[PDB]
Amino acid sequence: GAQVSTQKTGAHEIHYTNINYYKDAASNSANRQDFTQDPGKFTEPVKDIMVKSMPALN
Amino acid sequence: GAQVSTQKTGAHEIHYTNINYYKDAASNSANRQDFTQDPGKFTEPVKDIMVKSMPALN
Amino acid sequence: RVADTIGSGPVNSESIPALTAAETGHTSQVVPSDTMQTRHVKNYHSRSESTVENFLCRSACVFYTTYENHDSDGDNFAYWVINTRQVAQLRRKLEMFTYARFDLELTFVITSTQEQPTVRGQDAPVLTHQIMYVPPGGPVPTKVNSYSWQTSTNPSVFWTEGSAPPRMSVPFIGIGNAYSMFYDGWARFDKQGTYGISTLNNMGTLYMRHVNDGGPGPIVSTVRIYFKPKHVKTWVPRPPRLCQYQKAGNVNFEPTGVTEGRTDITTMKTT
Amino acid sequence: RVADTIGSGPVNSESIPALTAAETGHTSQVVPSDTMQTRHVKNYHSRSESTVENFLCRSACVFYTTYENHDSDGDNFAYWVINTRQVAQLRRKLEMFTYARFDLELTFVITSTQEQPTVRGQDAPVLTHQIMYVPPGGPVPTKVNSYSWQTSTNPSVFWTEGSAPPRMSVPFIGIGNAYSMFYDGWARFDKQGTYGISTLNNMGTLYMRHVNDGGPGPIVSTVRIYFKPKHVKTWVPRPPRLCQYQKAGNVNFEPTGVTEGRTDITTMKTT
Amino acid sequence: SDRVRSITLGNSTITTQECANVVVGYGVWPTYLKDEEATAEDQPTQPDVATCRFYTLESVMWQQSSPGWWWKFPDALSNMGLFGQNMQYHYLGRAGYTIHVQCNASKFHQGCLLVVCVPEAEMGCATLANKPDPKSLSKGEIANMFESQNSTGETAVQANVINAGMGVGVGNLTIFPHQWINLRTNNSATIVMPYINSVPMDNMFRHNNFTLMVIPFAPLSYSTGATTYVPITVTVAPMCAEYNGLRLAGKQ
Amino acid sequence: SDRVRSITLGNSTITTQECANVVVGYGVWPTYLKDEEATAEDQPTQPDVATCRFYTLESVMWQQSSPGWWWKFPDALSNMGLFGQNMQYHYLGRAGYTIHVQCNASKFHQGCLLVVCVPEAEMGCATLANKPDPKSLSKGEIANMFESQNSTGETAVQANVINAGMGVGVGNLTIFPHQWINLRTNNSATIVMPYINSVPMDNMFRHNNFTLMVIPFAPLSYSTGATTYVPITVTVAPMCAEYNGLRLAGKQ
Ligand SMILES: CCCCCCCCCCCCC/C=C/[C@@H](O)[C@H](N)CO
Ligand SMILES: CCCCCCCCCCCCC/C=C/[C@@H](O)[C@H](N)CO
Repeated sequence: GAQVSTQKTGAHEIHYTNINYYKDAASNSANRQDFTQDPGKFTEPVKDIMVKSMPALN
Repeated sequence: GAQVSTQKTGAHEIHYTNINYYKDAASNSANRQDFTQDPGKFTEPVKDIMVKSMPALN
Repeated sequence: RVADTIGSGPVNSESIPALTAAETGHTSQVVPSDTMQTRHVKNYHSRSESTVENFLCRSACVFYTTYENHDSDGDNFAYWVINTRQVAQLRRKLEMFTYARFDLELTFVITSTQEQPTVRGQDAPVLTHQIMYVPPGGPVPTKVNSYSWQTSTNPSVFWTEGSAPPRMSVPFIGIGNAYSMFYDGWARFDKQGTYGISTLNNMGTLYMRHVNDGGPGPIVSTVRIYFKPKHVKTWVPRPPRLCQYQKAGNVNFEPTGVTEGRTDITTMKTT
Repeated sequence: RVADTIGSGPVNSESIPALTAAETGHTSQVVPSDTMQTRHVKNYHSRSESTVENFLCRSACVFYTTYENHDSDGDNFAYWVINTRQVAQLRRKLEMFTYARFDLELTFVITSTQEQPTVRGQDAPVLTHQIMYVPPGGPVPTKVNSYSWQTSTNPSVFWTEGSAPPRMSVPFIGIGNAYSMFYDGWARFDKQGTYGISTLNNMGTLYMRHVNDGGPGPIVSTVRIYFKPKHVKTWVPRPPRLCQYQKAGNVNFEPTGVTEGRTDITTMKTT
Repeated sequence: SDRVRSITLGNSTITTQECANVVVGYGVWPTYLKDEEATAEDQPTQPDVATCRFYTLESVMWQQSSPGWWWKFPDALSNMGLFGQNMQYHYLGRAGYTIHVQCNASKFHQGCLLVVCVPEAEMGCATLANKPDPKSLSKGEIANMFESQNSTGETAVQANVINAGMGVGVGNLTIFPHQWINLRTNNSATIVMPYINSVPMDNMFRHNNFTLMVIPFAPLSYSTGATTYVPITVTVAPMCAEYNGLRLAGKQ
Repeated sequence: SDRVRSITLGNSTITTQECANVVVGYGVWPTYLKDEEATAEDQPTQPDVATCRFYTLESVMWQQSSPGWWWKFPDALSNMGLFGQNMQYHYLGRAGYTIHVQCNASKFHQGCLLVVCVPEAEMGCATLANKPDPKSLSKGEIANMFESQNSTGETAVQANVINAGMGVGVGNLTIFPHQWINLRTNNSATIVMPYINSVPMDNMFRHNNFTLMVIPFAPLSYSTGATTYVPITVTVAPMCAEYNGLRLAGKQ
């Protein structure tokens, strides 16, 4: 059960391969490839949206 | 995801096998098999071609 | 990956992007294109290295202590009650978040040194150490040869000198749904007693010793302990620690200035 | 692979291959067949070994320094501000190109030696070293036991003696689109200040030390640093360095003759 | 036909009666910066015809003892009309150039010049422990000169021609884009240089980019009676010049 | 919404909190010269973002006795960055402008300015047998001022406001593109002026084209305590500027 992922390659111009050998998920290597991103939680917690090109205070 | 390439064999008379084990392309071995070659950049940068059998200065 | 800057040109509208009301507690989502003529740029920059995991996922010394081959009873063995607050570096990083959940990769760097009352023909066989983890409640050792070192249940590592840093992985062993880096509360319902982060701290103790018994010449060994969070999840970000740390068990601080100063609000001379 | 020499015979034409005009700044593409009777030769010679990658891709010492087990405060630890210009060999190779882009494979050879005030019963446990890389701006160590050695974020290697050269790979960490080997410009817009390649040089500093604290007898360790470019791309080739090097931070040279001389333009005696 | 030539840029035309070809950069022809290669986000100015035209620098006289001359670009053009004005008002800029070196003699005259454009020509100081000074490096539109003996100076450029001021064999300057002006056949050299640098754009005051070097490998020579005044003129045209980061003007 | 406003030209943005509309020329919006309307044959330079941006002139203070001020365009911009540099190097040029006059007061303050752009504002001399001098006509980016009594001067402009320096009823300046800044409602005026002239292009030094006039018809007034320092700032942006006839720089 080998897993083939993608290496960090760079941008203006390849895969790896991993097999887990231990019975415990804690033994696994790092999740260095998780790129989820949601600023909205902290940057726009306002209940009434807020459009940019609009008069902020009506 | 094993990659099979060709060894430097010699000419007047075979494959390898590589698996990358690291998440970063920088960890990979050398690109010792890249044989691109273009002298034209330095040997003939002249705008008007230049044929060999011809009178260089017309 | 980051955003491309989309080309924009002249404007003459009644849409006012630059003007907002920060009172709302909302950060403006303005970009260059909104206030100037922009050219198009295909941006390839990635935010790979600021991911919480890559930020915390590098081994960091959290402590070290020493013990001696021979010399008797304090000296003989050492112990440490596990906690991540005795070091500035790591502690400040974890503390950029209120709660966190993660696995750990422990690595130990163990080194030995000779002490002065030397002796002749001193030729010591290689040293093997034992580190034992004693979960809260387990019978703790009282001298280098207490019965508890038989570890029928506590986990321990036996490692010999010269052979590469022993290492293990430990799961999220917390009893809550996350490790709390802050706790504005007390341990007792009557508020008497301890207050603060220490009320939560109960992760056990590490115990180390030499295995080969004391030889002629005295030797001192130091055990450096490394923590590396893995499989990290972090909630409720907070301001980075400003004031230096004073105590390991609380947030006590000496008031300190918000920044370094400069001569006037007009000085371009970077400090 | 190289070109076959195609067989050719007698000629009596008004096509003149041998006559050109080098003024054009164009190198003639003549081959034997154009000026003599050639036989056919199937050439199997390959140019595999002159590929830029195979040329640069061999580990080369770029520096070395020393530090001591005991002795206090300069001696105790060492540091090196990374640069590839303090050695003749590598420096001249990279310098055959104006710009280059590549990854690196660092290998360290660390060796230790005993110093004379010996002591009796000297029997030292194996030594473990620590090398720490401090990116520009990071708090730098001031003595063998400064807080910065806890490396919660800077990368470091801990290596024990007798166990095979520690090694790592580092990406193209440049901030431009390539590393510049030359820079005919200044660091400041007013041209006051530094001039030349050093204006670009800001790759951080390496710091090394012993981990096991100082024992009776003094020991000195030397750290040799090896660089091996990998995944190489190189632009704008230039003439190889003629004059020997004088300084690490610039191209300063003592004028020197174009070649060795001989007695007359007629001497076949190879020097 | 084809030794003759005509080049029009802006409101300026150059004609040649006896050239070779036109050497082009490293085969690359100049072009504006692409969105995929760009990093500075502001909309660039691309004046065009007002800036990408032929500027004729000061002439220089070739004598039988001249070791050679050199000019640094963009520096040499920092005072030429609008190209220079744009350099002042902008933090960043980039451009390519068509360089046309002129030198007519007679049929009875002889000599041969190497005309090279050396990208990134960091130069050495005459005295090892110092750095040359701005003016020893570039006198603007005024050529600096190489010397036929070790230069001495406490802050001068080590200008002995044989090492081209760079510590290399002057005879190998050939891997750089060049042409020769062998009076016997030529009378001009035309070299188009694309923008070469390790960054998409750069400040035009603190970085020089490439240096034009004119070096006689066979000395001017002639019999008495023949005219002894043989000037070498240099006309250059920026190509595809764009600037970014407009603000007030100057260096600093 | 709609009294608020944002205008971006080049690397400059203007925002307004309380405007009227934006008055546009004679309904014409500025545009480059068409091949059918052109006569000068050389290819024009159309720098763009480097020249068509907002230049902010010197401010002026409105006092309860100020009769008015005036500035002449292109003159007022002859020293502003690249717009000015292009004016120098070129025989011909043409452009339109977005003029934004600023003046905030308080709610307790009162007053009302006429902001007009008078195309071709030939002015009369104070002394009938002379012609005013260049400086009485235009002090560059520095406003000239009208007076509330007959000006005397041997070479001065007859600046008594009531005839707007032109021999007409100041109250009829209204057939020219204008807006008012009645502090009670406004705080700025924005006027876009297309290029108006009897020729497709013209020299920018010897001809003025249009004059901006700011004239208070109801004087600044306020009760003691209220701030007495009420500046009037003028920010202008050339639009669709093209130049032709490049040569060396200067007037003459
Ligand atoms: C054989 C060796 C076994 C070693 C086992 C070590 C287990 C301890 C893991 C501790 C992870 C603790 C990180 C800190 C959490 C605290 O900040 C919070 N106060 C708890 O809520
Ligand atoms: C744990 C050890 C980590 C060690 C990290 C070392 C990072 C440094 C890599 C440097 C590659 C530099 C090669 C030289 C480039 C220079 O020539 C140019 N002046 C830069 O433009």
